[PDB]
Amino acid sequence: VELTEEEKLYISKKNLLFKRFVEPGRLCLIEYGPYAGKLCFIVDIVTITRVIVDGAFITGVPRMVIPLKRLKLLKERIKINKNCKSGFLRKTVNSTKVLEEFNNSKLGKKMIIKKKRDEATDFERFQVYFAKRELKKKMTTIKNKKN
Amino acid sequence: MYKKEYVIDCKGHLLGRLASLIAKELLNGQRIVAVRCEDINISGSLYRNKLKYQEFLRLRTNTNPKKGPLHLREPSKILWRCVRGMLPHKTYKGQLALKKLKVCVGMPYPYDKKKKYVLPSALRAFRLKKHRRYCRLGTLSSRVGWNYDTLVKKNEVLRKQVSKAYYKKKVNNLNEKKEIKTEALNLINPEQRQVLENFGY
Amino acid sequence: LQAVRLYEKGVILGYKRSQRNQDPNFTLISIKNVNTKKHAQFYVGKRVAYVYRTTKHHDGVKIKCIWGKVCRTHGNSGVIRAKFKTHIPPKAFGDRVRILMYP
Amino acid sequence: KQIQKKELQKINHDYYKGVAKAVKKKKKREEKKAK
Amino acid sequence: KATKEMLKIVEPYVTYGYPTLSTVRKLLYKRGYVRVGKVRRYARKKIQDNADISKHLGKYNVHGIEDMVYQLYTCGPVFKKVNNFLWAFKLKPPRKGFKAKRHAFNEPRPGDWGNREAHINELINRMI
Amino acid sequence: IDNSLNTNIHQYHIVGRAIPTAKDKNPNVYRMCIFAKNDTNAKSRFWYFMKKINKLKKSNGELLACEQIKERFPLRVKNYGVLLRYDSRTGTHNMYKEFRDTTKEGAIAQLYSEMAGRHRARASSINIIRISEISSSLVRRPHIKQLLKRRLRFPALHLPTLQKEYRKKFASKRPSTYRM
Amino acid sequence: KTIVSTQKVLIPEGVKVAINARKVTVSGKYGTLRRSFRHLPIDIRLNKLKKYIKVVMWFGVPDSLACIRTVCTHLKNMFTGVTKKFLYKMRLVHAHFPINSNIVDNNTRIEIRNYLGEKSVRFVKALPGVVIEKSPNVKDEIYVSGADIENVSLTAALIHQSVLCRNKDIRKFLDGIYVSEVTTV
RNA sequence: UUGGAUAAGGUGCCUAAAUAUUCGCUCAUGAGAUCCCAUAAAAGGUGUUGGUUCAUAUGAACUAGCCCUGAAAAUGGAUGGCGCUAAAGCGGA
RNA sequence: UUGUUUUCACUUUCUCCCCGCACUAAUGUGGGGAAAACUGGCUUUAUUUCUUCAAUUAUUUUUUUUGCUGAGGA
Repeated sequence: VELTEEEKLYISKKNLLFKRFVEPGRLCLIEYGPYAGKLCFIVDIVTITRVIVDGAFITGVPRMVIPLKRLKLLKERIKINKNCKSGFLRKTVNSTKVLEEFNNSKLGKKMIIKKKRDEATDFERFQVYFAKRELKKKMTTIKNKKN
Repeated sequence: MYKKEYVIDCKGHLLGRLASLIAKELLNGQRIVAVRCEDINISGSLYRNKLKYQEFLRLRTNTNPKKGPLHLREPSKILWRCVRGMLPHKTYKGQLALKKLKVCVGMPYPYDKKKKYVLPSALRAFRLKKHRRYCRLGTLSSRVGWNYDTLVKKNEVLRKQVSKAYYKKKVNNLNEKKEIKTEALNLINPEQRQVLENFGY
Repeated sequence: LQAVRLYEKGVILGYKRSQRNQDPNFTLISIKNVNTKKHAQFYVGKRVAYVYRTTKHHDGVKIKCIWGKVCRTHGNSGVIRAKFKTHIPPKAFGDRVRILMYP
Repeated sequence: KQIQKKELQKINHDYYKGVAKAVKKKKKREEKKAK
Repeated sequence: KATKEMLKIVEPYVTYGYPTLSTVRKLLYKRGYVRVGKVRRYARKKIQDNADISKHLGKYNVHGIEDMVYQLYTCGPVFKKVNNFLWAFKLKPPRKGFKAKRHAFNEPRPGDWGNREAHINELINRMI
Repeated sequence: IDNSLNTNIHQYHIVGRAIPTAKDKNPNVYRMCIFAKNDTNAKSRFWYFMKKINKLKKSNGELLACEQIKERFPLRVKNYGVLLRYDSRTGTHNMYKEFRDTTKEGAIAQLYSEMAGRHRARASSINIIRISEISSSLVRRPHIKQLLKRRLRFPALHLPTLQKEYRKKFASKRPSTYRM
Repeated sequence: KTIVSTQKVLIPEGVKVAINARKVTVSGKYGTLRRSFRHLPIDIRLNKLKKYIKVVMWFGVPDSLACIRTVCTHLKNMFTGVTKKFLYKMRLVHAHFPINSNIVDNNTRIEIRNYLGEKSVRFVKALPGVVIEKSPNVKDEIYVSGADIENVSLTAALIHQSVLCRNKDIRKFLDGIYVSEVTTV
């Protein structure tokens, strides 16, 4: 009593207007506040404006109530129990290696590049300048060649 | 604040918020050129703002309306007067700040191809509930006697066509510059290659 | 090319004032890329140079600089209070000032 | 300190029972007065 | 009873509370000034030494700021000679400001005046 | 911990009795439990209710112990119960209440903002009664059932709020409203 | 007040729909359908092999939670009307002068005369692509039609209000141009 | 006099400091906006929300916040002005 | 004139089944039941740096970068 291929295909072809299901078990990165830069899995929904987010202790960020007004969550998801506590929280996360599949998206790659570019020292800043100098030299010579 | 001058696209911008930001910038000393002032939005119904402007219009010096408040129905002049109302124009410094502002309808000649900036703190899409009523400064000016709205629109569409063509050329130039980067990279020495990759270049 | 910078840009706002009352001992200064009190606190010991030009020569040069330094942050939007050897003339409001990298 | 925290459990659970029974008698009196 | 009744009449113009040992020690060590001169000629002076404390109270065996905090905190047999000996503390405004001097500390709305009890320690060390 | 998000309430329980007199040799000891902004405010409110419900005040009331009794687990998820009584500009009215937060401390505060915003009832005009616990299927409020629904979702009609550091004044182009 | 409010429409079998940017593009039999609804916050779920439209409002508070109801019955009636033409039932009315009609130009620029004997010019228009024309059964009847609800409805709306007279008591002077009932082709 | 920190009061611009955070309410074709203070009533209110009460997810009656009517004056005109509606309004935190 | 005890009704799930049999917002749902309990809590064991050890208060010891001031001359 099931419909198979059409059920599989038209759902993918639906192209819904909103995404990133807010089901408990997601992950998140706060956008405003002292925690803007720390990761937290999503726990449940307490009210329309407040939610609860909680990073894995490997990330090292606690179970906390935050308004939905400050949020830009993650697309991943784990399958914990509703009463899953922080003995299974540290297991469900390394069971799937949930974080790794986000820092290969465009925003995550951009964030990592920006972070390490900020952490760059003066010598590697000069190395970047020198590499761009050589690259520009090569751009110019082969642009003259292309004629 | 630290530029020679800032060109601001006033389309979809709330009048008072835009005027306050511009006035503070002018007082701090940044020259501002406001373009497309006829697309400024004002919260509240068009009839509401029409009533407000008629209340302003019925206001004049009884003895001699020549001395009375000039009404300046062009939308650019409306934005200019709103900005002037938010700075101390009676003082020398305030007068300098006021004169450091240029307002235009549409985009005149030396603003076709300088970057137009936007103040998100004054955008309608971020400052007004979608279910709430707003008006358009060009329409309000046309209702109170500006009668140059259509000509500005027809000039704007020609500008749109010119910009469309030149952006279409620019994207081809940019993607050619990108595809020459690809083999400018792998011909470069590995120690510079690795630095460029790991620093996102 | 030439003329290395090694200093940060600032703009001289008015004095440290209230409504209709001024205290010319401290001048408010806004720094280029600072917008928070926490970031403004990063510049405290730094010297501030107000470099202006005169109409005629004074030591064979047409340029005079007056010195001060940032004493504290003002507000929570990256505005600092600076104390100068002599009070900043109000004609200098909106002018460019140098937040030097030393000490 | 296990014994001390056990005694504090006793002290606070006495308060919890007291609040619960105060609730119980309040509800009983309200239900009696309901009609 | 007497001091509490007389304080109740100035209740809306003051805020008072329980000092605690660290706060009274801080008050005496960094804000403690003493009346040194002869009778009615006192000439306010910061402590800076135990000599004047011993001169006015040593014959009464309370010589020393060590002895004198131990007398102010625990309201011992000598207040007439310690509280009176101390000059009135001249405190700075609070570092983070008041809430509303107009309203009571006990009102649901923010306010300042009244008995803070133990909550006066943070106010004191913020005004110190 | 976020201080901007936080309220300022902890648990108190301070034990005493009305003053024993020669007239009444052994007055019974008594008890009551509420929360407010701080312990002294709670004591003032307790004595106000003592004066209003019985005949005793600070002048004829004393105590014999005091403790702070935190909850069993602070970071739980709870469903507790209180009731409200408030006076308006022309009368007095009452109802019950149960709102969901983490625990007891902040359970009171969400209602004060609600009452101030909807009926302009200042905190001096509101009395809360009888802290207890409530069930989940017994809610008669249009919202609180789907709080404990088996599975629920809504989108992110969020309007962005970013750090003051990145809340820059001049933007290159107009931002959008989809995110994620 | 709650969070998700929506209706599962039942798409008529005689149409085929699609969605883009709150602009629904549909095809029935008489033609194709689109409309500007950008005054309301509206999202859509859609299927075609399994069909049915869902127009959904998120966090709809009750003041605007009736925009949905309007459109949910409206668009559901839209495809039905474009399939089977909606026919109201209007009678031209006259107590003394039987109405004079100079219907020039192919249902466009309709005229009215013989209404209180003014013997002047009067003409109220309608929507293009919508017919309001004489029923050959009875001269006193003009059958309306169309494909859209509003198409068949303003064309019956703009008319009752076009040739009104002055200084006569409607309680006894029963002049009008009546619209009574609704039927379909 | 030099620094610091505050009171009252404010932090959209005028104007130094929040287009701060957080939770509700309100759309006004004469909205509203700080004690004194610079006017407003009786009477009408199925919008919101919590209500409260009773009748077998089903009807009313009340009740109270905001908004509207009631609400008309003379030189042109004043929440101080500009303006403000995802408030820069009202009630809190 | 109170203590005291007893009675049932609750919770995890991507468990599964059946009916509407797809009616799900979902890789399901509205209704009726079987499942273990991968939830959880409980009692232990050696360790807290694998991972938490918080918050408040009392009592103490420091620390980064820095503004202003230098009376006196025993």
